[PDB]
Amino acid sequence: DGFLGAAGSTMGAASMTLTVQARNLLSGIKQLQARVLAVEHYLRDQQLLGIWGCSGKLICCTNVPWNSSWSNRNLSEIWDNMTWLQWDKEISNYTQIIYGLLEESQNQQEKNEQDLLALD
Amino acid sequence: DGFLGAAGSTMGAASMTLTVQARNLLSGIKQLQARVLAVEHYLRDQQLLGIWGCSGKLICCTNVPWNSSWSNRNLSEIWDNMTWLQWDKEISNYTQIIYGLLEESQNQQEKNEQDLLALD
Amino acid sequence: DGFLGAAGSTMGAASMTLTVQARNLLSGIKQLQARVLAVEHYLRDQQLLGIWGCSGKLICCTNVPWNSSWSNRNLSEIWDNMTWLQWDKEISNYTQIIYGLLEESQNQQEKNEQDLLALD
Amino acid sequence: EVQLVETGGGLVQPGGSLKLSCRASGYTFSSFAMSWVRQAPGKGLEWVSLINDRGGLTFYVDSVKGRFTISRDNSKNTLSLQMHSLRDGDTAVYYCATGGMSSALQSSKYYFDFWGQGALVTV
Amino acid sequence: NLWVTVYYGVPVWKDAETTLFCASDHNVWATHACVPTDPNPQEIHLENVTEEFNMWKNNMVEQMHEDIISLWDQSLKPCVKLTPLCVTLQCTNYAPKLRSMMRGEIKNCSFNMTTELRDKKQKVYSLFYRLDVVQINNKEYRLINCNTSAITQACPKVSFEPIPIHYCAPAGFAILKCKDKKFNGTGPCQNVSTVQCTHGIKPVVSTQLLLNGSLAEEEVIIRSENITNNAKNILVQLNTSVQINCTRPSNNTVKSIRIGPGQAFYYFGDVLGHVRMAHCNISKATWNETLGKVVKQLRKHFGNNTIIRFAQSSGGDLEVTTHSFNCGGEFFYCNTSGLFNSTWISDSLILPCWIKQIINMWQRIGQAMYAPPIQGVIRCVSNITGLILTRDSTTETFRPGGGDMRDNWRSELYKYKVVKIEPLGVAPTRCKRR
Amino acid sequence: IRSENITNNAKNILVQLNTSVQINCTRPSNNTVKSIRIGPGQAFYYFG
Amino acid sequence: NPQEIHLENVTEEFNMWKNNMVEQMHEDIISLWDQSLKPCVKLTPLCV
Ligand SMILES: *[C@@H]1O[C@H](CO)[C@@H](O[C@@H]2O[C@H](CO)[C@@H](O[C@@H]3O[C@H](CO)[C@@H](O)[C@H](O[C@H]4O[C@H](CO)[C@@H](O)[C@H](O)[C@@H]4O)[C@@H]3O)[C@H](O)[C@H]2NC(C)=O)[C@H](O)[C@H]1NC(C)=O
Ligand SMILES: *[C@@H]1O[C@H](CO)[C@@H](O[C@@H]2O[C@H](CO)[C@@H](O)[C@H](O)[C@H]2NC(C)=O)[C@H](O)[C@H]1NC(C)=O
Ligand SMILES: *[C@@H]1O[C@H](CO)[C@@H](O)[C@H](O)[C@H]1NC(C)=O
Ligand SMILES: *[C@@H]1O[C@H](CO)[C@@H](O)[C@H](O)[C@H]1NC(C)=O
Ligand SMILES: *[C@@H]1O[C@H](CO)[C@@H](O)[C@H](O)[C@H]1NC(C)=O
Ligand SMILES: *[C@@H]1O[C@H](CO)[C@@H](O)[C@H](O)[C@H]1NC(C)=O
Ligand SMILES: *[C@@H]1O[C@H](CO)[C@@H](O)[C@H](O)[C@H]1NC(C)=O
Ligand SMILES: *[C@@H]1O[C@H](CO)[C@@H](O)[C@H](O)[C@H]1NC(C)=O
Ligand SMILES: *[C@@H]1O[C@H](CO)[C@@H](O)[C@H](O)[C@H]1NC(C)=O
Ligand SMILES: *[C@@H]1O[C@H](CO)[C@@H](O)[C@H](O)[C@H]1NC(C)=O
Ligand SMILES: *[C@@H]1O[C@H](CO)[C@@H](O)[C@H](O)[C@H]1NC(C)=O
Ligand SMILES: *[C@@H]1O[C@H](CO)[C@@H](O)[C@H](O)[C@H]1NC(C)=O
Ligand SMILES: *[C@@H]1O[C@H](CO)[C@@H](O)[C@H](O)[C@H]1NC(C)=O
Ligand SMILES: *[C@@H]1O[C@H](CO)[C@@H](O)[C@H](O)[C@H]1NC(C)=O
Ligand SMILES: *[C@@H]1O[C@H](CO)[C@@H](O)[C@H](O)[C@H]1NC(C)=O
Ligand SMILES: *[C@@H]1O[C@H](CO)[C@@H](O)[C@H](O)[C@H]1NC(C)=O
Ligand SMILES: *[C@@H]1O[C@H](CO)[C@@H](O)[C@H](O)[C@H]1NC(C)=O
Ligand SMILES: *[C@@H]1O[C@H](CO)[C@@H](O)[C@H](O)[C@H]1NC(C)=O
Ligand SMILES: *[C@@H]1O[C@H](CO)[C@@H](O)[C@H](O)[C@H]1NC(C)=O
Ligand SMILES: *[C@@H]1O[C@H](CO)[C@@H](O)[C@H](O)[C@H]1NC(C)=O
Ligand SMILES: *[C@@H]1O[C@H](CO)[C@@H](O)[C@H](O)[C@H]1NC(C)=O
Ligand SMILES: *[C@@H]1O[C@H](CO)[C@@H](O)[C@H](O)[C@H]1NC(C)=O
Ligand SMILES: *[C@@H]1O[C@H](CO)[C@@H](O)[C@H](O)[C@H]1NC(C)=O
Ligand SMILES: *[C@@H]1O[C@H](CO)[C@@H](O)[C@H](O)[C@H]1NC(C)=O
Ligand SMILES: *[C@@H]1O[C@H](CO)[C@@H](O)[C@H](O)[C@H]1NC(C)=O
Ligand SMILES: *[C@@H]1O[C@H](CO)[C@@H](O)[C@H](O)[C@H]1NC(C)=O
Ligand SMILES: *[C@@H]1O[C@H](CO)[C@@H](O)[C@H](O)[C@H]1NC(C)=O
Ligand SMILES: *[C@@H]1O[C@H](CO)[C@@H](O)[C@H](O)[C@H]1NC(C)=O
Ligand SMILES: *[C@@H]1O[C@H](CO)[C@@H](O)[C@H](O)[C@H]1NC(C)=O
Repeated sequence: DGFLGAAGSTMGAASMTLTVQARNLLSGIKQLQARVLAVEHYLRDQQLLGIWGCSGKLICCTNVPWNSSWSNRNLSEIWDNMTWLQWDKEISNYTQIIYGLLEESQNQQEKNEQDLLALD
Repeated sequence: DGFLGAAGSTMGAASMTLTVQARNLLSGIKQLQARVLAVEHYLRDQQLLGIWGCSGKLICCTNVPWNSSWSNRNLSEIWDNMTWLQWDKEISNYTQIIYGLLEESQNQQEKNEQDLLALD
Repeated sequence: DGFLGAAGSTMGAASMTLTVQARNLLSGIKQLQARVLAVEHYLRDQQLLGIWGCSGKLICCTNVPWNSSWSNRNLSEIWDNMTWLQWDKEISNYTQIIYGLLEESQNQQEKNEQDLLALD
Repeated sequence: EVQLVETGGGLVQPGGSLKLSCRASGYTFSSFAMSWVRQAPGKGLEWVSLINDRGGLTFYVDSVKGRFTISRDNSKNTLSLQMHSLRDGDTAVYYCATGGMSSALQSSKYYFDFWGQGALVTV
Repeated sequence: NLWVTVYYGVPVWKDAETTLFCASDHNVWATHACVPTDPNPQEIHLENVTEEFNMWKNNMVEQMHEDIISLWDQSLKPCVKLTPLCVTLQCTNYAPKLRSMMRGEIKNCSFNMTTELRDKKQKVYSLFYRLDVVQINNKEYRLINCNTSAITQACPKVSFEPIPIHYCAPAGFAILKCKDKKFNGTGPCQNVSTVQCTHGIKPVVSTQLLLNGSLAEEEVIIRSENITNNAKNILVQLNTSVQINCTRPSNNTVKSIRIGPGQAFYYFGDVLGHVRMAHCNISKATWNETLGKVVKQLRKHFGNNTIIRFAQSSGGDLEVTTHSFNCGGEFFYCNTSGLFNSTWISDSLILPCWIKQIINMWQRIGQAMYAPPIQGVIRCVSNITGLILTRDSTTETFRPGGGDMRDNWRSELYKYKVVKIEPLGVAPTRCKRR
Repeated sequence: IRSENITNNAKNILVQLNTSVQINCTRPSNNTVKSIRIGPGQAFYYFG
Repeated sequence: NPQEIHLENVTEEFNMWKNNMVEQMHEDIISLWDQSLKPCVKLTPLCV
């Protein structure tokens, strides 16, 4: 399908169209302001992925465990019975908590990597 | 040499000056529009490299085989007797085909990587 | 601490707050020009990190040895007794020399990586 | 519920080549990883090979890494195993089975959920 | 045993307000800073998506309003400013012996004006409509605007014909099109599709009756912000159109004089024949059926045994109490009372119309415009596609209302919503970073 | 007391007080305002 | 100290009649001319 065609599909199926939505993010004063804001938004999202160590991936795994309180559904319900819009609504209140933990994990990983590189 | 000095050199020799051209891509309304377009173009190229899994490299190898129909020249003719301008002209009609295959390859690789990470 | 809170701290301690300053880099004509310049500056720094092979890291190790002439202090003085402002002042004259060497190192590494990938 | 039926050859001499296949029905074929397990005529069971649900990832025991190829076709609901060399120690009943791996977004398996009837491979 | 996994490119969105781009396939609505349209625009149906729409909180309308006003003012800026016109006029009746409804409507006025040189004066005779001239106390008159604002003469070479305008989302945003048949402006749409650009929307300017718009798919749709609040307007979208044939039958000529270096004033000259009143014809049977359909749809909200009565607009100025429109370049103000003259209990209609040359558009005070006269005889046929009604026991009374131009644009933009794309998200998977 | 160059008599001296001093200013007369029109939409206000 | 980099073995095709640098130069020159004349005395009293 095309842009946002997977919006109503399950979380699993919609994970296979990430490049379609990704391409469509970049695709007188008021218009220049709108374009500058679009660029700044895009760059903030790319910076955030970089901070987490996901700078080059569309699907990125990390070392932060799921805390259960955020969502106690099993994988079968989340990936087969829910859409991304429903998931986004369900855990909106915990988004910043997750983001904070992701940043902390990468900082520790960077230090550990440096220390491993220091071994002769 | 300096910016575009390798333009008339062979494809092999010109591959050694990629950082020179790369640096020179970033280096009232009409000028703001020109600068915003330059930024949007640059970001689209970086996004495209990211989609292919080449986000941090100037020379990036992939898993898409050469299809022969695109060009049946051997490596000696392409790298020693042709310039990049001639090569760009020769395969212009197949650029989007190659790009499509590159995207498909990375999507499969990302899924495979995730599945390997899932093994305990 | 918050933004620039580590500015007066030692180089070691301030290395633990890199994400705080990094987030705050992105956070009518005159304002559009200021915003476009801020974006162009950010992108030039990201391009420079990419050229060095550090596109996804806040702390990045390389293969360029310290030349001693740049600074003959030991690690204990630099990391425990100096701030980043003092260090920045101390080696300002050698910044471009270091940058040039970093670029050369990555170019050799990219060629070597390609040659290793070519082995059947 | 789930029918897994192996097809294959008979007597092959050492240094030859033999292909087995497994047909399956009663479940969505593309949703499960599959594997081959063999039992020597007088011994117990040992795992031989594993293929993912998508078919892109394959795993083998060291003793067959240079001899066996595992592949699947999800449109034909067919699992195939191509074996070369086939030394005397490879005589066994070869079973196809459903399970043994799970693709990150599914719950863990690490067990063989369904078994076929088994093809007899004699060297 | 689950780990956080980060995804980028997730097909989710949030409500957002942004700046939309102009696209189009001299004209007052022609825009130079407007991109050519895509000959093959895409639409992607979103299966199993039930987006909630609210046409009364749609920020696309405010942008359309500002863009239309801005284009109007840009068009008028490079034109002749008629400051020499606010002079004492000496006027008599154009046709002293006329017994039609045009008796006293056209006055023959004399004034000195200015010439190219500052040392000279001329004597100019011209005809003006009664509605543009105010008596001071031949009789002395002034133009109606002299007491409020200066007049900018519209450039005679710029057409007023509506041009379809397409609004396109910027990257990072998408436009969702309802497509839910009989959608009443609020609530979920089950047929939502994603588009890059809207259809071509003509900036048709009218009051009371909405011309040259879209039609309802199956039945007349009555939309309102609050159907029980009598301070709100009711937008009625018809499923079938009604033709209205409007004319300015007199064959008028146009004269022109110079009023300064490079400046010229165009004015209404002799009438080349009889003076006749402008008017519009609506077939009686078609209107009667259309109005009955509207009544049935009103009964669905007001009661099966409620009496539905239509009446003419009461107070206000000519612009609100009449049907205002631009036909042939002239501004017509049609009575309409013959269309809202009935009580509903469970061959042609001729509407008189007046012509004005001095207008005050967009309900602004202080920026008056003079419309040059149009040479010849004017005839146009328009499609009535919707109505604006207001509401005043056992009997409800409805009146034409109108006058706020954003309501006309709501009748076209009600099916579009602008959303922002949020490509990041997280979800648990059995995937640990090594 | 702040100055660019305290010994250069061509420069200004800025004195920042630590306490404020109130200044009570008045225009005690009760004046009226009249208005006339001077053009279409133009009006001139003046001291009456 | 502007730079010029000679391109060896490059044969670029030029067409001075389709060069869009000319249209920009034309518009920029006219724009500067008009900007210069804008803040100046308008001689309307002369047409006598
Ligand atoms: C609703 O839509 C209908 C149909 O689109 C529309 O009626 C149309 O109006 C236009 C403009 O008045 C008509 O086209 C004109 O026809 C006359 C025939 O005498 C021509 O002279 C006109 O040309 C003059 O004006 C041009 C302006 O650009 C000049 O360039 C030209 O040189 C002439 O001076 C022009 O072609 C068209 O024929 C009608 N269509 C019908 C079927 O009557 C109606 O006005 C719309 N309603 C509203 C409220 O907008
Ligand atoms: C407006 O009225 C004036 C007269 O008050 C008209 O001018 C006269 O026209 C007749 C011809 O019909 C001439 O014989 C007179 O000499 C004219 N008088 C003057 C003072 O010029 C004028 O034509 C009328 N306007 C229109 C449009 O008919
Ligand atoms: C919409 O739902 C139906 C029923 O679950 C499903 O078959 C269909 O694939 C869904 N649409 C998309 C685009 O996934
Ligand atoms: C889950 O989050 C809560 C805070 O909302 C915290 O108290 C709890 O310890 C977390 N769970 C784990 C296992 O850390
Ligand atoms: C997921 O949770 C639901 C609700 O308790 C349960 O019915 C379902 O069987 C669970 N699935 C798995 C795979 O645990
Ligand atoms: C988020 O907070 C709101 C209150 O602002 C609450 O109504 C909602 O249920 C919360 N959601 C979750 C998932 O905790
Ligand atoms: C131009 O061509 C000559 C002859 O092949 C070659 O020696 C020279 O190096 C070329 N120029 C560049 C910049 O490579
Ligand atoms: C090369 O491309 C053509 C299409 O142009 C395709 O039919 C052919 O199969 C390709 N070659 C291979 C080896 O896939
Ligand atoms: C490349 O192709 C040309 C043309 O057929 C041939 O002359 C040349 O020897 C080939 N080179 C190699 C290395 O195959
Ligand atoms: C590309 O297409 C054009 C026709 O548009 C043709 O003339 C040209 O030879 C083609 N080039 C290749 C490499 O196929
Ligand atoms: C400032 O200096 C003191 C003394 O060395 C030190 O204890 C303190 O931590 C320093 N401040 C910061 C922010 O590091
Ligand atoms: C250090 O830099 C100087 C140039 O400033 C250079 O001559 C010297 O060789 C460098 N040291 C080493 C070990 O290369
Ligand atoms: C660093 O250099 C200073 C100055 O010579 C010296 O006093 C100090 O002991 C040195 N530290 C180390 C760890 O070598
Ligand atoms: C850098 O150069 C300046 C002269 O421009 C000199 O005063 C300063 O000491 C130099 N610094 C170093 C670290 O060499
Ligand atoms: C025009 O000006 C003259 C004075 O030169 C005056 O007598 C005459 O009445 C004016 N015309 C009108 C129509 O007021
Ligand atoms: C003059 O303008 C005012 C509005 O500012 C209006 O009320 C008044 O009626 C106008 N004069 C005449 C004679 O119409
Ligand atoms: C929604 O779409 C389906 C298929 O396009 C159609 O059958 C259905 O009637 C539509 N619903 C409405 C309310 O138009
Ligand atoms: C009026 O409606 C009829 C029938 O739908 C259509 O053929 C005609 O083109 C419409 N006219 C306008 C101006 O929209
Ligand atoms: C319009 O609606 C009426 C019922 O109110 C219906 O009879 C008529 O056929 C409809 N017309 C169209 C074109 O759908
Ligand atoms: C529009 O439809 C919604 C459906 O929930 C209803 O609540 C609302 O009252 C309707 N409004 C009108 C004016 O029909
Ligand atoms: C509609 O207006 C009435 C009268 O003011 C009010 O009581 C009612 O709550 C309003 N309904 C809505 C949905 O705002
Ligand atoms: C309008 O004119 C057309 C011919 O152009 C005619 O067919 C139609 O009946 C007229 N409408 C009315 C209401 O007179
Ligand atoms: C038509 O007009 C008559 C006028 O008496 C009215 O009674 C009738 O209800 C109207 N509607 C229809 C469909 O006849
Ligand atoms: C009005 O009549 C319709 C039948 O056409 C019926 O469904 C509806 O409930 C009635 N409403 C009232 C208030 O009687
Ligand atoms: C429209 O005509 C009616 C006829 O009775 C009249 O009373 C009304 O005032 C007219 N409206 C206008 C705005 O002239
Ligand atoms: C309303 O209708 C009646 C009956 O036809 C008519 O006498 C009356 O004049 C109409 N009202 C207007 C304002 O035309
Ligand atoms: C108007 O009158 C002039 C002069 O008699 C004539 O040439 C023109 O054709 C007439 N126009 C119409 C529409 O009758
Ligand atoms: C301000 O303080 C500095 C401290 O170095 C001193 O040199 C300078 O003369 C002072 N200026 C004034 C105006 O007090
Ligand atoms: C202040 O002004 C005097 C007189 O011009 C000059 O001699 C002195 O150098 C100046 N001081 C500074 C700091 O500029």
